[PDB]
Amino acid sequence: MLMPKEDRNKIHQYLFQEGVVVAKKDFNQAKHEEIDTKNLYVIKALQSLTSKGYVKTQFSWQYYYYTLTEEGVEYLREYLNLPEHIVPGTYI
Amino acid sequence: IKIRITLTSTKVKQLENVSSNIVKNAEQHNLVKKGPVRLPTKVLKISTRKTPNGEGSKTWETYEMRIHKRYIDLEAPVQIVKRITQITIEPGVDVEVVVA
Amino acid sequence: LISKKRKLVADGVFYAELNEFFTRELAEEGYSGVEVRVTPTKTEVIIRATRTQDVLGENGRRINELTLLVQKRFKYAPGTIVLYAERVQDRGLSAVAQAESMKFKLLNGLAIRRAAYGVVRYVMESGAKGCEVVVSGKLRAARAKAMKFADGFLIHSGQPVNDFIDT
Amino acid sequence: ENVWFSHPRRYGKGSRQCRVCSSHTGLIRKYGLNICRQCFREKANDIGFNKFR
Amino acid sequence: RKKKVYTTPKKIKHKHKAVKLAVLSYYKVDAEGKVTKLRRECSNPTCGAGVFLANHKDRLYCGKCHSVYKVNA
RNA sequence: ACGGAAGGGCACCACCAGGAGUGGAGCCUGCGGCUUAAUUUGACUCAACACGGGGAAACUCACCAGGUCCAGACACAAUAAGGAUUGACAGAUUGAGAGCUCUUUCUUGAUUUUGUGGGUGGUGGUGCAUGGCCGUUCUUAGUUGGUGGAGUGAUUUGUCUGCUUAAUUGCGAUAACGAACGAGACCUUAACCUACUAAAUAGUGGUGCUAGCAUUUGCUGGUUAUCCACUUCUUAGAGGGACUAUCGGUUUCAAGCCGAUGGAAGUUUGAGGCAAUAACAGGUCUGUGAUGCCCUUAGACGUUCUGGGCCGCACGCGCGCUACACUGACGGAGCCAGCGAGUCUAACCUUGGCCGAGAGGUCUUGGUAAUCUUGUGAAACUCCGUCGUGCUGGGGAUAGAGCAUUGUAAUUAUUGCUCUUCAACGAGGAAUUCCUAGUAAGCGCAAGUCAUCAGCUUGCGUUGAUUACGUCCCUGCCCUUUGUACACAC
Ligand SMILES: [Zn+2]
Ligand SMILES: [Zn+2]
Repeated sequence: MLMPKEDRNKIHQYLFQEGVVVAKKDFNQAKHEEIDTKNLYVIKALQSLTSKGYVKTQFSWQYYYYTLTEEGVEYLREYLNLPEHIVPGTYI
Repeated sequence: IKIRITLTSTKVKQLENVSSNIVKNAEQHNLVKKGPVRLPTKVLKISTRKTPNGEGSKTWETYEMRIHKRYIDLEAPVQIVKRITQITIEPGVDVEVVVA
Repeated sequence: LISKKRKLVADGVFYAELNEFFTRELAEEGYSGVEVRVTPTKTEVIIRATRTQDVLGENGRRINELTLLVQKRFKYAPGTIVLYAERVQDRGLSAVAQAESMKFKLLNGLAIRRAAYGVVRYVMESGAKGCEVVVSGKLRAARAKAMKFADGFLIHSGQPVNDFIDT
Repeated sequence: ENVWFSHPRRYGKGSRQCRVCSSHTGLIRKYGLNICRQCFREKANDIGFNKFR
Repeated sequence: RKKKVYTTPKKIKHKHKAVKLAVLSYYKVDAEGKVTKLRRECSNPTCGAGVFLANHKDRLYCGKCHSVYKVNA
């Protein structure tokens, strides 16, 4: 889907920082909390990430929760050009 | 010092053993007080149908949330105040104190 | 600032929603239930369950990310939340847990009469007073019916069922 | 387009929806929880709402 | 759900899709001279000396100011 | 199982007895049919029809005229930075500055797009493929196992002649014994507590400050910082209390029944909640990101935008509101409740005082609550007068004009206020509903829906009756015996 790599990689660095994401299931909002990109862009990026299978997901009262994996964190590590065990969002 | 402590819970016996250890702490430290001002209990009523769809007979259910509220006005210096605040935190019960 | 009415009900639905989350995601981990204890500047969540280190994750990696997730969801601040876990004793005395284990057995593809005999055996040797299970749907067939398995005595009416029975 | 969601929803039943299933009927606004009566009937006791009479 | 002829007239007309034209960015063609500029760009401070002002017919279009630079030089 | 077969017991969803009524008129609202572009639709005895929490302007919304958008992931191959693709102003276009689309040249550039599968979405179908929930059979008391006993066996006994009970509740009788579920028990609420805990977010009295009349001592009052004391009212907590106590009859003289006294309470104290086994080919896929299978998936049945629509009326049915007038209508006065809800990152409840006939507007105030809205000064009622038995000051559909408010929008008038027009209707036919005590009925009141809209519902209280204490005659229920060519079972 058409999304700037700007917003896609904003979401990616958000992910590698945090380690988790939540989204209310509200299109037409286009204002994700904590991320000035679009709600729908967030959710559809996450849809793609799920279809490839680097992230697990749940609805649980319609707030689209997502959580990262190991293939996901290494993928983002090399995507954003980080060293091995640089700074995952699941530290001790 | 003129504080007012209050509790805003539903778990009755929890609230009441809370109030009991509260008041005995206050009186063993020998601090002035009023009694437990026991407000009228408030029953939140929700009255609706049992049936999810529209058919079948008409039949109404009435769910209740029983709330009990208590409060006392107190005077005590700051050290006994803060020890009283940091003690007597029983779960399920909601609490808040104010001053002046 | 807000009324204590809506305060309390928001706490109630808060409990309910996170319980839904946790009985969803920790379902394969021997979940049974959770308990917030309110605190000044803090709130805490035991999870009564069985597979403790499993719900933890490595060095509590899982519970850490769960805290981050739930905190970002409820707009709490970091450090406002702490989770714990509890290897509950008498695992048989938890209807939710036994039902979940039955569910995973079914999806694995176990014989259901066999499964239910085994589960109620396990309960009543865990030392209950009466157990009951039931199935309803399509069962080696094309039409709805049920089965039932039980032993000992039970009850259906009163504050006895509001208190003693776990459902 | 910017008019993809042109219409206002400042009030009414399109504004409200359930927090569980995003449904627009059977809604329970009282005390500010906004759930369908069906789901609420399912969730009442774990909430704390309960039957006495 | 079987009777829908779509009696509306045939109107499946997805617009042009930035048709693959030839080279663009004709500043100028100055052989043995400094390449100067064509399509005098918009005076918007956003503009970075490479936003060609369109000018369809005696009306200028800025693409940086993505619909707004209307003059008559 | 059934019975126009018997025996016994039962219920105002059943009768007698009576009360109010419905059906008679008008009107609100639902179903049907009819119409229409659509007038989406589900449900059709009890056990569908003010039910879908369904009081639809838009939304909801599922329907009709139509205009868009893609949110068609993922994998394969392809286009391709001499550019994959996105977007565009102004004109045309179109209700529509929807580039939707076109004129046009610009903006952007790996995100796409192209095609192959492949996943999703669906208030699309299937509730007869499902779960879950609910309703109902079924508010009645009934249901089952183990061991023994009878029987080839289906099965039976236990689970009962009798008596009693609201009750398979008990006495007991007994090839049965011992158990369990249901009922009862239990939970909530209503009532009693001058006895304990107590308290300006509830009151009482007294003190002082202070107003009036009387003045004589007093009566009626105002006064949170005037305080003093108390908790009967007020709350809540722990607790007590009635268990049929006693008495008198009646009864194998046992369960138990009747009466009387006392007692706050003596129909399981009242009313509810909880509420078994088995079952329906009940309702619902339109509450559910629960849903199997099918269908659809890009000029989509997805989503969104506009305008209509769900109300359309020749006609039939069901709920309810208004009346058909003196036990009254109208105008004045007195004029007393309770349940309960309320604004935070929003604009709820709103008091005061100013304007306006009024709706309403205004600037202010208090409130996250026993605190302020509110003592909700509700209505009915009662006291006075106007009226006069007159389709009349009954009644107020029907219409017209004007004035405000809610909302982006009021047009098939939202709603409200004012004036004017003032029609059927003179107690309702064949039939039919509910009902035994603060119950009916009358009365209005809050909450739910909700931006605004009650004739709806759920609850609250206010005024408050007559008629029975029985029967199975009708309609149906429970047990037993019997008969049967019945078993998707009269
Ligand atoms: Zn819901
Ligand atoms: Zn410019």
